[PDB]
Amino acid sequence: ANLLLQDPFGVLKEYPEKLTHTLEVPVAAVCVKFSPRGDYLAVGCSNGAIIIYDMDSLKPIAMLGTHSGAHTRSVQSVCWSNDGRYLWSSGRDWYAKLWDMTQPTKCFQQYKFDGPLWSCHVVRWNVCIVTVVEEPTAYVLTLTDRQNAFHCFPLLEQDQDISGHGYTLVACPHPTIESIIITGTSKGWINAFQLDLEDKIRCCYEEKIANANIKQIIISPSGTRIAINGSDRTIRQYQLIVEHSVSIELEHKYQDIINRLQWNTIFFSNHSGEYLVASAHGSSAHDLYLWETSSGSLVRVLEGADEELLDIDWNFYSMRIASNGFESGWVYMWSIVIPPKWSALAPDFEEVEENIDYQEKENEFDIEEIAIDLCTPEKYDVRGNDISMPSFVIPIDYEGVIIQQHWA
Amino acid sequence: SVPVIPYLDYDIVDLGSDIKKPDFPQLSESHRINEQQYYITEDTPLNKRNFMYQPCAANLMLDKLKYCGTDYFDKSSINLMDRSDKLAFSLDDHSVSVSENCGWRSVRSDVCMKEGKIYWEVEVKNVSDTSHIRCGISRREASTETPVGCDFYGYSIRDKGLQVIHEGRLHTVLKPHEMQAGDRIGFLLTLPSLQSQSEQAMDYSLKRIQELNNKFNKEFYKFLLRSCEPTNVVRDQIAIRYKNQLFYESTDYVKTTKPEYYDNRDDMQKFYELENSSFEVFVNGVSHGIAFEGLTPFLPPFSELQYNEKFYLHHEIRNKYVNNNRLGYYATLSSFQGGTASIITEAMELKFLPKDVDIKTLNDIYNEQIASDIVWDLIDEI
Repeated sequence: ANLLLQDPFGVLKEYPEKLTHTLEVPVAAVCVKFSPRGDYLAVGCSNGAIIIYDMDSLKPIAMLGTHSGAHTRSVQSVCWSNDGRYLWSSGRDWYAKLWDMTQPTKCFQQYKFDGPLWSCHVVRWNVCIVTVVEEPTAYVLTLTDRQNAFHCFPLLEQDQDISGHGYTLVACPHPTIESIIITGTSKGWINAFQLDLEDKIRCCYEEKIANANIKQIIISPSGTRIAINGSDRTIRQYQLIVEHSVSIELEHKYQDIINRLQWNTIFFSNHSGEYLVASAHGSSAHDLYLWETSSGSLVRVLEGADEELLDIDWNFYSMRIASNGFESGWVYMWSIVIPPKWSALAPDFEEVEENIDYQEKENEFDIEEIAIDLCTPEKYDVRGNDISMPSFVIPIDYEGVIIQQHWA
Repeated sequence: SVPVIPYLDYDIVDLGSDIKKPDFPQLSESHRINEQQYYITEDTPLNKRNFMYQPCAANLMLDKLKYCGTDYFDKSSINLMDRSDKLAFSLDDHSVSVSENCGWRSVRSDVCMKEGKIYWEVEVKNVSDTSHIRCGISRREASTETPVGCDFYGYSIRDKGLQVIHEGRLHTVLKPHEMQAGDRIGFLLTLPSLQSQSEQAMDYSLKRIQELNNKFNKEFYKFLLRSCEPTNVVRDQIAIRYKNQLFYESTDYVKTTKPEYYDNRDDMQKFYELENSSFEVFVNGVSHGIAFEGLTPFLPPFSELQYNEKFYLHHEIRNKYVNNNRLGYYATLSSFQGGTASIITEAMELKFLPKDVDIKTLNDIYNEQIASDIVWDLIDEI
């Protein structure tokens, strides 16, 4: 990342404000997930496609669902790996396909489910927690040394009941521990699940906060903040104390006092989650929201769209917000603009915003061997990211690129 | 086309009315340097658009002129017309001082230096590491807001090292000795006679007419250098009221180029220099050598007045290169962000006087400035 080393005077924002692209995808979508860098956008399409977009020219590079394992019904959620090498894709065709972009059209291993799905979440790049509909445990499916033995590990102790709590509908893994899995029931209660990666699990944390269908549980990437989106009109951000041993406490409540809308998806900021977004549900709510997660106030509104926005994604490198406007189907996208600079025309210009009163000096009437290193890559960008991991570049299709003038 | 302007209520003054005849440049608090309070001039007009301003008195004795020349101050000192707006002075030491964030300005002193040996000393009251002072010489042609040493209408002295200034250059031709908090500068200024200037005046008169002159019509510009007489004056100095009080719209010269007359012997451009000029400083009364033998001979043909090229050529009409009682080099003093220096007039305040025979202060020539300016306009009364 060297464009942000040259773009500003040194001030770069912490949320995008304007919206500069729009992916003209006429068949609608359900989920939009970026890569672990800003390059590739996986689009969970409505009919059963996945139209993966290169985020430099707004025209695709592949389609997962050509050779083997195409989704017949809709595709619900998707995640990516640590490096961006694989794809774990949950759909409504009763199928969870682990794809790999080494063979960028063929699946590797599937599972015929007992019914449809809601979501998926990966802990390692192979193991993936899925939300089987109408199931009070989470059959997390792991790709083992053999691919075939998808061990349907029931995410529940053998004695523990969530009778009166419904089914488990959300499971999101912890960032910093990588072994305690927070799940939320269909009626109120929140469990924790310490997977041993053997198969002993401990129900360390159980509770009930409020009786609702928990649509979504997110954790901040510093492992501090955890936000809960119920089926009623509230967002409860909580603080996470995991040394295992877990207890949460109420930080803030975010509601829409005017229209009383439901919040579809919520997402946090990059470092410690200093900003919470949401997308409302009802019509005439045309805009993503922001909130300062400490003070609680509505601080900014991403007023760019014309429709209701369903899903969301915030990659932290390109600082974009991708979101499918659910009515038309098009992927709205926000980006931090950089205005141009004439200061780089000659090596000394200056763009001062005011008529400066320069003092009059005397001069107006008068008439190496530093250390040089060439070997190391960069270590930290201007954003302060995990950079110096050269990512899995998705190779373009060098099996049939010669064909692509003739007939797709 | 216009008539002369009559007298007003402050013009005809009673016996016991000791009011002063032009209105005083009134004092107002600017800054506090050298532990003194320096003061500005508020409502007076200042020299702009290549013009100047001068006090007049409502003289009653003449018919054609109802106004003739006069001055404010009894002895010489800084003239109030060449002044900035953020420049301050005092009645204690008469030092010029711009403000603490103000820039490079300058003020001339009104002595009109044409011929003879004239000498005056310049007090260097204060200098800092951030403050600079350029005391020197400049003409009536050169203006006040630029620090002098910008052109050949004036030469000044650098603050540290005394690098003698000419067209922005810094020549170290004298003995270098820097100013301090108790220093003084004495300009031993040898000018040759007015007869010596008058024969250089015909030298530019006779060599601009027809030697190199073969524009479309240049005989009418030849005619103004034909009738280019060595002392003779075509003055347009009229009286105007301004900020309820009486002043002058006196004409001022416009900026010109280098006079390079081709002597056939030198096989190159030859320059007009005076008859053995001498530019010596007295830093605490020691001889420092001679910087400038090349002060210019200037009076009719080297400075061009405010003259009209299109209104006036169709026709009575004045001449381009003439004289007046205001032409000469002037006692100049510049300041930079508050570099305080004073001009010193009379021999009782002179501390380091040379043994000379022709030591002439300002006030000999300043009294001659009072006595000639009336009788230069007593030929105007006919």
